[PDB]
Amino acid sequence: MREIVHIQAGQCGNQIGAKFWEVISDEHGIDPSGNYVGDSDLQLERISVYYNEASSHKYVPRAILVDLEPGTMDSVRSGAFGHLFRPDNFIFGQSGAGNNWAKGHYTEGAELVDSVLDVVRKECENCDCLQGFQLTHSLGGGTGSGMGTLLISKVREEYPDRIMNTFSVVPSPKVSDTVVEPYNATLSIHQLVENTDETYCIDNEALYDICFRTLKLATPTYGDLNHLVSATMSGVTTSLRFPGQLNADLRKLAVNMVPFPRLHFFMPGFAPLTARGSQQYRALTVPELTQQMFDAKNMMAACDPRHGRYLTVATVFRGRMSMKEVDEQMLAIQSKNSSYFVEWIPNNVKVAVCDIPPRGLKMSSTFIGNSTAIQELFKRISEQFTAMFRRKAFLHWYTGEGMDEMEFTEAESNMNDLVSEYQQYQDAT
Amino acid sequence: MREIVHIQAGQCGNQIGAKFWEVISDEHGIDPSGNYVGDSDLQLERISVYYNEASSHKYVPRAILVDLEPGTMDSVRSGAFGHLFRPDNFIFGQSGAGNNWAKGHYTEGAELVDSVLDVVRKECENCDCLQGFQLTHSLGGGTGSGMGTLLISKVREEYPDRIMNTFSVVPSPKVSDTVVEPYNATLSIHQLVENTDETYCIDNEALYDICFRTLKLATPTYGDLNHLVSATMSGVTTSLRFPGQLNADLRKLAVNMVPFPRLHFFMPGFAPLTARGSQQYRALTVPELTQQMFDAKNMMAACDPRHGRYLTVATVFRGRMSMKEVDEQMLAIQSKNSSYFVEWIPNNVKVAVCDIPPRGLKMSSTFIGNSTAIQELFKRISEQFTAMFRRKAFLHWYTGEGMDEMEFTEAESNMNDLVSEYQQYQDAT
Amino acid sequence: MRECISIHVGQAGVQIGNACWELYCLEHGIQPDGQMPHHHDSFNTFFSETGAGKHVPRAVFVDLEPTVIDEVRTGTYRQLFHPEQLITGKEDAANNYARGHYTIGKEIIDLVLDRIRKLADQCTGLQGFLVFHSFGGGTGSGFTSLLMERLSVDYGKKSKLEFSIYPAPQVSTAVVEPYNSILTTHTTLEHSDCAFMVDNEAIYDICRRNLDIERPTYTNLNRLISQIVSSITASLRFDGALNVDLTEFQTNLVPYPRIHFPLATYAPVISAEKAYHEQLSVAEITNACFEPANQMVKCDPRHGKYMACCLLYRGDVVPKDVNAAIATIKTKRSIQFVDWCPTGFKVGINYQPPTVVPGGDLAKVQRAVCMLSNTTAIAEAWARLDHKFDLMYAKRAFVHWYVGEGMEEGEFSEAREDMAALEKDYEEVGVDSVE
Amino acid sequence: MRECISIHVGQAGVQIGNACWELYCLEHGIQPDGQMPHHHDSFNTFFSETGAGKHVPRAVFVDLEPTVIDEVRTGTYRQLFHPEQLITGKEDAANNYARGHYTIGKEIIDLVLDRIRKLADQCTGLQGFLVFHSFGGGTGSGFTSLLMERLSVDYGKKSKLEFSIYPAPQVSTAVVEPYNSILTTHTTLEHSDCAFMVDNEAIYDICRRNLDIERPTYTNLNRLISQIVSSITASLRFDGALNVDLTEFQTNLVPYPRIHFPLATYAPVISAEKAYHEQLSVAEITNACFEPANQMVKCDPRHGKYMACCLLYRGDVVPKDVNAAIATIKTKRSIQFVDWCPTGFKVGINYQPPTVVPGGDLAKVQRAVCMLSNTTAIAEAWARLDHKFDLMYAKRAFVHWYVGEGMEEGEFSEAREDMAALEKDYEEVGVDSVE
Ligand SMILES: Nc1nc2c(ncn2[C@@H]2O[C@H](COP(=O)(O)OP(=O)(O)OP(=O)(O)O)[C@@H](O)[C@H]2O)c(=O)[nH]1
Ligand SMILES: Nc1nc2c(ncn2[C@@H]2O[C@H](COP(=O)(O)OP(=O)(O)OP(=O)(O)O)[C@@H](O)[C@H]2O)c(=O)[nH]1
Ligand SMILES: Nc1nc2c(ncn2[C@@H]2O[C@H](COP(=O)(O)OP(=O)(O)O)[C@@H](O)[C@H]2O)c(=O)[nH]1
Ligand SMILES: Nc1nc2c(ncn2[C@@H]2O[C@H](COP(=O)(O)OP(=O)(O)O)[C@@H](O)[C@H]2O)c(=O)[nH]1
Ligand SMILES: [Mg+2]
Ligand SMILES: [Mg+2]
Repeated sequence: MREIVHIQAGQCGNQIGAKFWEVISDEHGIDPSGNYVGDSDLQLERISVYYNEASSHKYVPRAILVDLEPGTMDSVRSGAFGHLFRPDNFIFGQSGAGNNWAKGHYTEGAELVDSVLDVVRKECENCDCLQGFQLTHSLGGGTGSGMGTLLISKVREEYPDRIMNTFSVVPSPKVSDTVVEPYNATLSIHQLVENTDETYCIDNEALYDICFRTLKLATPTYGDLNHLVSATMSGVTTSLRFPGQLNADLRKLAVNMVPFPRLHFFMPGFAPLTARGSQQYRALTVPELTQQMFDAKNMMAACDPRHGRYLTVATVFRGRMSMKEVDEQMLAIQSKNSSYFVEWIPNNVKVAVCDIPPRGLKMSSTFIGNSTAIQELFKRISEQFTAMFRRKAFLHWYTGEGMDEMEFTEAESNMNDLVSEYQQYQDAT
Repeated sequence: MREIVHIQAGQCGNQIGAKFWEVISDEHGIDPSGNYVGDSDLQLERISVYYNEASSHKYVPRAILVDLEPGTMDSVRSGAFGHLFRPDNFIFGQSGAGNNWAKGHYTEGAELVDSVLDVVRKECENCDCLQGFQLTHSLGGGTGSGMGTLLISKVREEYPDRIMNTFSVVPSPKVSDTVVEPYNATLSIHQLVENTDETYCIDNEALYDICFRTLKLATPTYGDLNHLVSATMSGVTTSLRFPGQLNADLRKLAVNMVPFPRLHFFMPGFAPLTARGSQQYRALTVPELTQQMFDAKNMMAACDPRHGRYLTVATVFRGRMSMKEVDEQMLAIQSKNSSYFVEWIPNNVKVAVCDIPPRGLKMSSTFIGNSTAIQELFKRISEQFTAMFRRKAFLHWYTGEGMDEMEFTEAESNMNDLVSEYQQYQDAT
Repeated sequence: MRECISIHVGQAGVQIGNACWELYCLEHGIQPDGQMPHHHDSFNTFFSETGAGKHVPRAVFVDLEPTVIDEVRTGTYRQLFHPEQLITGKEDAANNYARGHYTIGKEIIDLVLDRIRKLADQCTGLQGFLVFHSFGGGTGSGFTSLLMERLSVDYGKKSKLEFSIYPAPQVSTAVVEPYNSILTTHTTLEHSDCAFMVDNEAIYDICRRNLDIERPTYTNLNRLISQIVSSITASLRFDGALNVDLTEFQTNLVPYPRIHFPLATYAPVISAEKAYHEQLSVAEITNACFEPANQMVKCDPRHGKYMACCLLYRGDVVPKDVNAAIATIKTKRSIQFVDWCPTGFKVGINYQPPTVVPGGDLAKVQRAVCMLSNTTAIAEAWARLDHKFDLMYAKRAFVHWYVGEGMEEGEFSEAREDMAALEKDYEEVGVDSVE
Repeated sequence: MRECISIHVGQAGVQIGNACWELYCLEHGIQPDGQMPHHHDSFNTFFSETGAGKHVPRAVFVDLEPTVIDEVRTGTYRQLFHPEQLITGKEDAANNYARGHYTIGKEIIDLVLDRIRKLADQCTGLQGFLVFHSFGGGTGSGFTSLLMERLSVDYGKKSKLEFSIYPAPQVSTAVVEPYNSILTTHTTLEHSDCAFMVDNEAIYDICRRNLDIERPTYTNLNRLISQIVSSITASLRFDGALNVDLTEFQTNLVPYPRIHFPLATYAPVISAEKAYHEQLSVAEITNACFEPANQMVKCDPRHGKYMACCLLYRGDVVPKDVNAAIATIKTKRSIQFVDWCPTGFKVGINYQPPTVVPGGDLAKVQRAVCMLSNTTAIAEAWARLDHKFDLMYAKRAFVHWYVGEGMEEGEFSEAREDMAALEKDYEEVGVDSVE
């Protein structure tokens, strides 16, 4: 019940999804062939929320992998944990978006979106009581951004009741992996604030810094970062994929973390994060995790929370623990950081507790903070956009697909409206 | 309870600390891996005052090792009893203070002090009921002196209630291991008389003489001297790390030995000190230790007490003994040396008694004398300073970091004020 | 022959019920499968029986998220429950009162009422209802408001007892607790016969300080509340020197129709290692019950006035000692009843000692006393909620979920007005009379 | 049925209590775990009893440094004490009166008073209090002053006996003894019913000279003082030919409200090897008690006047011999009472012989006598303290700790004035009357 459907757009989306399904299968004890070899019945008590039991007692992910080029698709397909996806789900195009959002949302995407929606509809009808959708994508690449926004708009048209999650890799503040990413980012944010229930802003820069500083890895391959983000998502869903002393679902998180329709952007965080040697030299206590999850150096969004206020906060633990301990820790952390919280929201911490650790560990924790600091991000992007739009650089590439200047004008206006609202609620009284 | 945090600044500080933790672990029966293999429950009844119980039943020192160069840090880390420190505590810089105090307190130290304070704060929050801090450093080297003074000022800002101990290696009267040590010594003394609860003046010259004459060692390596000082510190803390017929703590010693805020400089001493062969040829009686601890040839500060008066005296014994014996010995020693004590402080001996010997022995003793003789030391230094400041030698090295002449003027004025006060109380009536 | 069904709504309700039915099965020597290897019938009031030696509870487990109910179905108490009693929804209200009262619960409420009516008609001397529900969760508040309205419509004058979980002043696991709490209180204020205030914060404090367990699990709090409820119904379920029914509870502890919010307290609560070194005097345990630190709601009773008290004793108890202890309590100054109620006590005595659950945390005691006390300090607690509500309403935060899920803003204004009126009535009672 | 609680403050108090309760358990044949395999009830006055054969002491162990209390919890007398009686602080006052009376003790005093009130209300014929505390230590002086003030506020007219440890004239383990002693005396002077002066220096001398133990441990002095206190309370705890209560002690030994500082003395004290070669005549042991070398305060009694004496005998004692010995004592010249008190004796006789602790140092004797004597020589001792205080105040030494920890200089001046006034009153009593 509460079946969840997974969508993966863009190269980053597909890679993250591959690592994610690896992690999920490892949690549920699922062989690479797709059949179960696990040991605990609770694995299969809710295997149906993410998997479908194909006949002859096999399991397939309920995912939909989308692309405009066969490269990364085939790369995943050849790799292990690839031969379990149902092959009909691999929808891909040939032209390639060329890292352009206009192609990914007007010209190229408009031709595959129909087949994608058909597969979506088939999967929806297969499910018993649909819970919602989770989209894994970037915001810079043309395919991910454009096609994901298109699919989100279409789905929200076809499902104004279900829940929607997006795991977008926001561009880093310092570096810029592409050149035209401000345009795609602005348009994608426009569509997201239009029709998304919640958005999980994530930066590669913060992941780099976490892997280097905290985990003491000077050689972080993209597999590691995707490994971390997938662990985060799995921790998000484990509250319903497994029993718990205080269970939660996606709907509860949306209710608790979104006081206003537009202000649904969240910075995540994970704990504990220990090196290979520096692990046994620390006590794995709930206060330790709690204090770990509250600092700049462990936020997966490159923005110091101290610059703003924590509008809302959610926290999902795992494994056996004592509830009173968690309550006391949350109380202390809310007391000591009094200046860092919204005044008119008392007791702004949502708590969920699971019974299963994510394997290997005794107790883990996931943090989902909706703060006012993230506005800086948008501010930054907005400024850049204006610059690149004042000289109308690269404007012809997007113009040639039917888009016009007024599109960018409206998107920038909308972004500045959102920034104004965020600042307004930051200094509310 | 009463958890104590250890700070080690400078090369001397780090070496002394390494020997110290070796001694402490030997007392508590702690394997080099950091796990307990001891035999007496009393070892672990108060293991928490100096150690933290990391998960999987291990123990880590509650120390913070600080430096501006990786050399001695790495040397210790490679050595045995190094693999038990929690690696995150090893804070070190790259520039190196260059044996300059200005670098160690204005330019170079100002960049690491923040991270050091962060680790300090984390450890403080880990502790249940903090007792106080002990700083292990020198006064000649730039790093030790400067950074220790900086940290002391910062901590006293953040903790105007806790207790503070400093184990400073004062420059020897005759030899001078460096050239510019008068400047660093003067500035360090300035900051110490500003914001230190108690300071344990120690000289390498006196340790040389004790090792040579008393212990009959013509080949004293620095390991031996560090072992002696570490034994002294361990004897200081054993009064609370173990039960006792008349227990004492750091706070009691501070109360008893510091009649006036500035006059908190103490010369320590230890007993018994016997050669390897000349040990069995002497009776280990409380009167013997008592008479041993009162003479010039067993003071760890190079100053004959007969030149001044014993303002106050503290004495901490160990092992099983008879209290009446100690009382009679203290009475006799105070009677026979009537000219050597302050008139207006009757019965100026504080006594503490432990139940555990420092291992290997039946009964030991530690002496902490606050006398007026030590003023000579300062006098000496002051004179030297004036000389080196009259010609303004080396003045440019300290000037180039922002320091000015008025700094030295004020520090020397303060030192002479302290000397005047010490002499005034010496000949009080 | 005096039956009383049990209703468990929401996750808190179901877990509390798990603990309570474990305790009951232990009380009457009943296996998890309904078999059994001073007692009267006794268990008939809460257990129905079939032809064989198999007994089933008179309980209803309703929830909108199948997780916890599935755990029950897989729990060691699997064979116990009649499978039809385990009503499971599909999507939980997700801490949203509107969903739990207008959208989702509205579509299974009829089946729930059907099972209720079946179990009622199968019984003969039905005393009343026992509702076990939290206050913040969407299912709890919403479904409970709906259920109370339906029951009051159907079963007009029968006992309806509630066990809410008052949200703690500082430990709030949810974020929208004030909204759901205000709505559910404004609704239930006109249907509930008698509530029973309990909070998790106070239970944490009690578990740490008295039982000397620093790190408690929800199971422990559930055990405590189960002990309380067992003490409440022991009079019905056992022979005592002075028995008492739920009708007597509602009559005695409710002076005014709106003010029916008594808080709970229990004693003795000491560790088994500390079981010795104290003889557990009846006056001693009475004083323990009256101590502000042993109460199960974070409200200083010295800030209010005990409008009514109900002390229920079980075990080796003798009436004269109870009388003496109560007189001594009345002598003390800091316990100032309302002037217009000079008789501030109803007493109940039972012969059956409380039973300690093996694998539990408490110690086998020969005597026990549960105090249900309706005081005036509770008013202050409402104020706190009031405050929070205003805040979350001064910025219209989170409103859109409730609006779009079948509710109007004027309803929120009306609920605030009703809570303010209740606080006003509490103050009005708090005053003293002239002449 | 005549209860009297025990209160142990500070390290000295706790160790003395260890010895005293060892002695009591030996007296009544009580195991360390409270079990037991002329006697009346007897032990009821100091032991309370639960349902089982387990008895607990009516004692309170309070300290600010958990070391010694933890040793007690680990001591062989672990099962004895009710765990709530072992109140432990976190940071000791560290020989600082200000900390022990304003900063630290102020924050556990309420819990201590709570436990005191619990134990008081559980008892019926409470005679009074027994305080065991040193004089120099910060916890002792500070917490004791606070406790006496609180008790006098709460329990107005009940017996309050104290056992201070008078700091020796020459053996001073601390350095700041005069400050704490002056402060605690200036405070307690208006609350304490009756103190009991004892010093370690005199006990050292007695142990060396009489018991012929050259190297004594604190355990030995504790055994001696425990024997004294057991002799003090044997009248309550046993049947005697002429019994006496603590009220009689305070009435007889306190002529003037301020002058209530009697010093202790005990006999016989001889080694077991020296147990023979002396028949221990009652007159002989009386003379032993009156010898200046057997007193437990380093003050030559021939320098003062015995304002009152109280001799308590236990064992095979016959009243006529006591009368004869007392008459002979009155005949002697060097014992010159005040002219205005011609009756300088109260006597107490008990049948229970003193019990020697196995593993002890004393010898089993058939008779024993404890003398509590209020004399005038004690005044001189105050002078010594006075002197020292002035010195440590003439230079304002050590003042900053006390100032910065919640005290003012005028308070020190006031304490000095009060001590001077007490010495003046002692001199005024020392004079003889005209007409
Ligand atoms: N005392 C106690 N309270 C519990 C326990 N388990 C859950 N709760 C309460 O349950 C609340 C969590 O929300 P719930 O009321 O359970 O919500 P729900 O019952 O799952 O219904 P929905 O809100 O629709 O999901 C917390 O505020 C707790 O107070 C328990 O074991 N003991
Ligand atoms: N007669 C006797 N006196 C003791 C014994 N143990 C400690 N003392 C007294 O205790 C004094 C030491 O200071 P304390 O009064 O114990 O201080 P404390 O009780 O630890 O309280 P703080 O000062 O706050 O640490 C000494 O002067 C001794 O006279 C004992 O075993 N027998
Ligand atoms: N965190 C993370 N980000 C990735 C990974 N691979 C690609 N990206 C991001 O994805 C963006 C490229 O988008 P892409 O999907 O390749 O282009 P598209 O085909 O137009 O959608 C870059 O900004 C990368 O930062 C990955 O493995 N991990
Ligand atoms: N007693 C003792 N003193 C030492 C030891 N090592 C270094 N020192 C002293 O430390 C001083 C050097 O300071 P150092 O820490 O090396 O320089 P810094 O890096 O600027 O702090 C010298 O005066 C030495 O006398 C040691 O092992 N024992
Ligand atoms: Mg629910
Ligand atoms: Mg003490």
